[PDB]
Amino acid sequence: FKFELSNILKGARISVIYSGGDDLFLIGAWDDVISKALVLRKAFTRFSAGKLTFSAGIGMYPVKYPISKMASETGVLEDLAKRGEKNQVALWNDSKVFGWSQLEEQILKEKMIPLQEALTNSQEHGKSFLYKMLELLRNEDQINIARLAYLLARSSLSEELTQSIFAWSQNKQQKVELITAIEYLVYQIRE
Amino acid sequence: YSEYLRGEIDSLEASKIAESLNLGKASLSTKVSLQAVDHNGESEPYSVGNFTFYPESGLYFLAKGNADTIGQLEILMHALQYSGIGGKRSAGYGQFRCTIEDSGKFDSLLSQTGNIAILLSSAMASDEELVDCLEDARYLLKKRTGFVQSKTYADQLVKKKDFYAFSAGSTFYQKFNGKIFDVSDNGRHSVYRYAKAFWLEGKI
Amino acid sequence: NFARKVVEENKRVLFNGLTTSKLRNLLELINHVYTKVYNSDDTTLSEDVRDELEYLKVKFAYESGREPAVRTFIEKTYVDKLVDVVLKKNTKKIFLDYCKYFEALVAYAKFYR
Amino acid sequence: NFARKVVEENKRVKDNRGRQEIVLFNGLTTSKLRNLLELINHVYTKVYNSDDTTLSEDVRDELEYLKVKFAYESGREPAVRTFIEKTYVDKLVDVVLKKNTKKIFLDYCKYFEALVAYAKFYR
Amino acid sequence: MYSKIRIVGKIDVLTGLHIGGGAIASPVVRDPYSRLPIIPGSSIKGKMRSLLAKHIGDAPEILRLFGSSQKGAIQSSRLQISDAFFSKASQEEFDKKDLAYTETKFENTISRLTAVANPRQIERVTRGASFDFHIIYNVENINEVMADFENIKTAIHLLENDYLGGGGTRGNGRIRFVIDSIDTVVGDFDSSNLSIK
Amino acid sequence: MYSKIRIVGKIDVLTGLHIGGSPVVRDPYSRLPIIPGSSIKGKMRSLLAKHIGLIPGQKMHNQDAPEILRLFGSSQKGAIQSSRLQISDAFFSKASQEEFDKKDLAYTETKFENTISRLTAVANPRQIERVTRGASFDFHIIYNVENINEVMADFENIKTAIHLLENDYLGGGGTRGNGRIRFVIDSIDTVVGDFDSSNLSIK
Amino acid sequence: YSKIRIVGKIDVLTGLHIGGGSPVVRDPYSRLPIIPGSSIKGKMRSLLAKHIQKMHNQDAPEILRLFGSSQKGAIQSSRLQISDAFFSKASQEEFDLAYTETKFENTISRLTAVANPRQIERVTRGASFDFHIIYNVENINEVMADFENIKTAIHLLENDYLGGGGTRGNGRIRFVIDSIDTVVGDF
RNA sequence: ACGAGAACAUGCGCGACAUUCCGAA
Ligand SMILES: [Mg+2]
Repeated sequence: FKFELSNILKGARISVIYSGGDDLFLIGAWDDVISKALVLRKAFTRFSAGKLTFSAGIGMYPVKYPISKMASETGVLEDLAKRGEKNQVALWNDSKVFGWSQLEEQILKEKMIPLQEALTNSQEHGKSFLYKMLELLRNEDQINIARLAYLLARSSLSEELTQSIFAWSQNKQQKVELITAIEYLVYQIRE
Repeated sequence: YSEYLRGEIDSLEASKIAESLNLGKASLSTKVSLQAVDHNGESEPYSVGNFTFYPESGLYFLAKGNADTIGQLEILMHALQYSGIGGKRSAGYGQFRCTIEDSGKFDSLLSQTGNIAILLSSAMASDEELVDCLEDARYLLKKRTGFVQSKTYADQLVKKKDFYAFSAGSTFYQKFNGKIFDVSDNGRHSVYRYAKAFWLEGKI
Repeated sequence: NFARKVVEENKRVLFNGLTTSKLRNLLELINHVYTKVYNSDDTTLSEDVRDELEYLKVKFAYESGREPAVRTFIEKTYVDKLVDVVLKKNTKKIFLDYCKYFEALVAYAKFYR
Repeated sequence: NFARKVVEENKRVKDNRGRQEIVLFNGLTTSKLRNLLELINHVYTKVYNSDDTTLSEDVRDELEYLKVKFAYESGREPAVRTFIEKTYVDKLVDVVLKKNTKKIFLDYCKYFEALVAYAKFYR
Repeated sequence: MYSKIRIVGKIDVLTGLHIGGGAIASPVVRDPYSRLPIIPGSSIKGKMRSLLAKHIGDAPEILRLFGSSQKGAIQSSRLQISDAFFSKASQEEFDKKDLAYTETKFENTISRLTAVANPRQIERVTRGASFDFHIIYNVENINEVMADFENIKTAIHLLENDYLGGGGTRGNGRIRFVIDSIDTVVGDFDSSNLSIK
Repeated sequence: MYSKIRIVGKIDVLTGLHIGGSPVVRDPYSRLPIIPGSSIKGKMRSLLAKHIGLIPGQKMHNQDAPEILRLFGSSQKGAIQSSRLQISDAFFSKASQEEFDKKDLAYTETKFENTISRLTAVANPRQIERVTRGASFDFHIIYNVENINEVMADFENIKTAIHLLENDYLGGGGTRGNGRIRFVIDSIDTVVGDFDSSNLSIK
Repeated sequence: YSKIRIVGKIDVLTGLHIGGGSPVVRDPYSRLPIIPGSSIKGKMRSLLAKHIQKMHNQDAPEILRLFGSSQKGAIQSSRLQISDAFFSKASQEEFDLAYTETKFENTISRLTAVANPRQIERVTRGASFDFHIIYNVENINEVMADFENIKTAIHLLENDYLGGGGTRGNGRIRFVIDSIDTVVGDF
């Protein structure tokens, strides 16, 4: 905790408020924070030989946000992650408590990367189209699934990608991952 | 409750109880102040931390006293529904409706006798009772602070004297009767801090 | 759903070569009648709306006669029989359900293209 | 509309030299009916332009010419005569003249369009 | 002795209302639990205070109405304006017609130099919506009730001719007040003669 | 003593009006075509700025003439000027709705265009939604009387803006024959205050 | 910045045909045929560009100056605004004779000589449309030259057709200018 | 005599710029 964290977090916009005992408090750029949280999980799995697991809470706040509120809400997220198997990471709210491999692979390496690569070609980066996808995904109507299918048809992107997105939205526990990936991409392309 | 006092609540049961509370959602509303804009200035945002209750959730409490005190509290609560409790009452917070009734479910517990006493309110005893009521006690000191909300206490708004009170849930083997302390510092009127003890007896 | 099943069954070219340009007239008539119903606040379809639905049915027949792809679309999707059902029940909810069914049909047809 | 049964009765199937023609009558050619169809087209375009709730006198004169053309077409081919007999177009033009209203004329035009549309669909 | 008058009613959204506050471009403020659009009581209080300050012109009457923290003359706020929540009748009406509670408005900004339109998305509350508003007037002095209520009437008139949130100079936030009831809930004061709007 | 002047009236469409939202903007509640007040305010401000005079190398709307900043508002730090003109959304009028229900119009039309390449001469087709010519919209404007002495002059400016808008379009591609409109003012009355607005006019 | 209005008449010498999605373009409100301003603007722009590229936004500088340009970094406002030409009320009263007539073309093939008849709806000759054009004075000095170009375009449009198949006798028109006045400004 | 009292998430901002429903008989 007191030595290896500096080596792990190398080359990231991150300040370590504390690191000792078994707890850890980091504040930085949100994308850097999530990437280094995944890297820390991997390095901790390597260090403890798989015998020890840790849970995490990641909050995203504006600058000038109350620091006490930041700490309290991130602690609430962490305590949310410490439930049941308690080997989880909470992301930005109580409805995004994922597993570590689920967040790294099933959310970022599987859903966010293909969509980001496809939407980089778009002139507007797909901000409005991603907003429409979020609007359609939040609702839970079958006719709205039809609207989502029409939007994917009119997206003018890879057909296999539209099929994958439609399947992901159809499946529960994969629609939450899809929504998280869409929101992460929206945050990445913004001002 | 009693099962917890007898030690028959497991750690998993404690976690289930903790997650079974369905009070509500705490949020932070960001507001702005445009008063400086009209004076060639800038807007000043601020934050108000609110808590909204679920449709059938709320806050209850127990009142003890004679018939006259109970009736006066009925009128006071009826007016307090529209006065509001908490922070920005005049800015759209703290409005509620209250119902006052009997409590058989709580009279079953308040008639219970035991070897330990549990505080149901933030209380503290005078020195004479504090001499003998603190043995084998398990408590939690809370620092009661704040500004005096009054239009006649002084010219400008000032804080009241720092107070320290035992928390709710503190267990004592001696039941102390608290009082209403004065946290006023040479003001026009005496600012009161209620620290009387509402007790719940139990078996450990 | 049913629209997904029928569009998948007719997918190979969809509905023997159906496109949105073939359907555009029926879509325009359907959304015009839909907006006229939407503006009104009544549980029952009015008389002029009933006559407009009869006109929509005859337009369905005319488009089926004109094009083979439109004809097989109408035959497979039961849209004319659904219009008859809406006329028989004369309920705004049933008409809105039929409009949603048609919209889902068009959306899925565009999706599998 | 109720033109479905009329067109169903008026619909027949022809076969010759291994070729199966789905035509209601032998003489029910699209142009032969289309002459009167375009006469009614002129009539109802004039009605649309006028935008009056009553059937105009000039529309009434073109309509009388329409009845003359109906008799002309009945004389021209027995198939058109039998179609007109089955559909009773003469009774509809008579009611259109008598009640003398735009809505009745529009309903009759829609019914006749329904007849021709069902005929085309059954082909 | 001490009186409190309850003024309940409806705020009808004449034009799309945007009060700032998943990922949505310029989202509106919402109830944390029901995720329903709301009109914060602070917004209404501040807008009416600004309109009344423009009308009268802080002035003493503004201090009586909306309270003051000024040193020496600490005034209690006579008006407690609660948050306006999405009406239940409007909720049922919007559940019918399959209409969402909030709409997305697309706007341009044409540059004065390159003549290039920058797009921008905002969120508004749909024009058919209504909000249940609840106000408590505290009678700290009985002699100023008429003056306070005529000031409230002037503020409500100005607000009905003004907007309530967002950019209303570009056709947003127009609202109308319908006063369902004005009844004295606390005390003996007779509010039958009193009226707002 | 605050004064608000209420100018109500009709915007009568002369050529098909297309304000994008190629569909047009519609009020979600009534599903009728709408004219956003942002469009009207922006077009009026742009026309008035061009007519009065545009500073060379101008980049922000806050660098407009003092009259434009006085009327349509400025957001420059320190010199924050509140906009006197509040242009509301123009909703599809009920009279036009009744007139369109007769003769069975759909409140809207689809116009078919094509783009012909200079070399290949290939006409790529397209469709744009427009508001029918006979349609009318209820326009509502609120003028905030902040300075008395600058009321009349300000109204003159507004009049000029209207005189530029009647000779211009309102949305979509009006250089190709869209968005042409006419303003007919039903009333100009002092809705709030004691101001005398009888002599004021913008057309 | 002055707005000059050109108001006049376009009288068709042959069958005017604009192929609205063979029907002709009609105003939904009045059910009368109209000449879209987009058609006129495109015809004048094409003829003037021919008299004077893949992107269609390159053209020649006078073309972008007059009819507008969406060039990246060189967005030029269009000084010419061509509005929809609506059927004249005087011509409508003169016809009150259908406004539009159908023309039949056999379209015989070459090798097999098999006719494939078709019908095209075209406005009858002698019909008139009131046309309205707006010119914005962006620069005072160039206006003369701009109007010169405009005149040339008009001449070309009088020698050419407008909409439909003009190589077979469609779309021929004539321009009668009524007045050219500075409606807005002091020009 | 309620960590309380005062505090508008608000000011500026056109969904707009170029586009022949055209070649063919
Ligand atoms: Mg720890």
